[PDB]
Amino acid sequence: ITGTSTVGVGRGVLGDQKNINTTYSTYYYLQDNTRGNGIFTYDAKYRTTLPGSLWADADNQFFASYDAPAVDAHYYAGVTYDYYKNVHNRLSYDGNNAAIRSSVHYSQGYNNAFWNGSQMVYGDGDGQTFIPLSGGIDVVAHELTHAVTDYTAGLIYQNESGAINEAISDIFGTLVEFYANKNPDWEIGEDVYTPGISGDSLRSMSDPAKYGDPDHYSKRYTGTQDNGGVHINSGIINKAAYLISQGGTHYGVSVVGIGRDKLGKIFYRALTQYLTPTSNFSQLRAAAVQSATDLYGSTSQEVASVKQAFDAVGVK
Ligand SMILES: CC(C)C[C@H](NP(=O)(O)CNC(=O)OCc1ccccc1)C(=O)NCCC(C)(C)C
Ligand SMILES: [Ca+2]
Ligand SMILES: [Ca+2]
Ligand SMILES: [Ca+2]
Ligand SMILES: [Ca+2]
Ligand SMILES: [Zn+2]
Repeated sequence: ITGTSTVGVGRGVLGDQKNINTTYSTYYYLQDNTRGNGIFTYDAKYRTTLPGSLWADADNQFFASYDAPAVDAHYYAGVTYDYYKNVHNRLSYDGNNAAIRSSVHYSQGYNNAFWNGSQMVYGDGDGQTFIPLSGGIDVVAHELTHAVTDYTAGLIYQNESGAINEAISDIFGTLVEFYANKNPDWEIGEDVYTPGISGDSLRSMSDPAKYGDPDHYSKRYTGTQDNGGVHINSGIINKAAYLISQGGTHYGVSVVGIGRDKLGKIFYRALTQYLTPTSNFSQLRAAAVQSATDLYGSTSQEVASVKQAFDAVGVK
């Protein structure tokens, strides 16, 4: 909407206060004009018709319980935008400052979040498996990264290409979490998963097997559930990425860590220059090796570490 840029204040899902960029025209809207062609957050009002209505507030204060998922969807979309722009010189998900749209309060008891081809969508959870999912910065960045993938490599959402698609979202979700630097870790969704159970998460990149996901190609799922295991087999690539960054010895194969920033550069280049809609795990290895070669040179530690990491997870 047309209006003047304003700064509201509110409380997110976890009870933390933050400032949000809003727009004033009669109401204060969750419309941040400071980033690209805007970040827009909508109320789906417990229904499934999207996007719903652009979030309107009378006083620019967002401290109501109902406001919390909107505050976080809006704020964390801003952090994710900043990560892609500042770290990768990418302007929004399409590279041309496309407006970023999110809806919260989607459906009832909805234990998921997704990119629907056009926008991000967040359930509130059922209070048992999840609380409102926009409360996780890794979750928000995971969702926006699906948009980045769709505009770039275009990895088809099934089988190996789909598991790479998933891993890319977990990798960048985690790198954005580190970028914001509040309780960062290599776990996925810990801030919004199972409020009655401490210390767990939906997935682990450092040890995927702790939640039953494979950490080696020989343990891959080959059935048809979950689009051929896209949220399961992502563990194999998540583990490789973790090893590239942090190092370790895994099934007897030692990997020299090169750090998060270099991991991000290598995978961003692979995603945007080398991967295609049908890339499989072997092709991802080749893309990562080539990307590291471009960035650091064929004889570099970085290239050697990429090879070690894929070796460790059984991907040739
Ligand atoms: C980071 C987490 C919190 C959310 C993450 N959501 P996602 O974006 O991967 C779910 N997306 C999804 O299933 O896509 C399917 C889809 C395709 C095309 C259009 C619309 C939807 C996830 O791992 N969902 C799976 C959760 C489950 C089912 C394992 C509990
Ligand atoms: Ca208010
Ligand atoms: Ca964390
Ligand atoms: Ca995390
Ligand atoms: Ca928990
Ligand atoms: Zn996903």
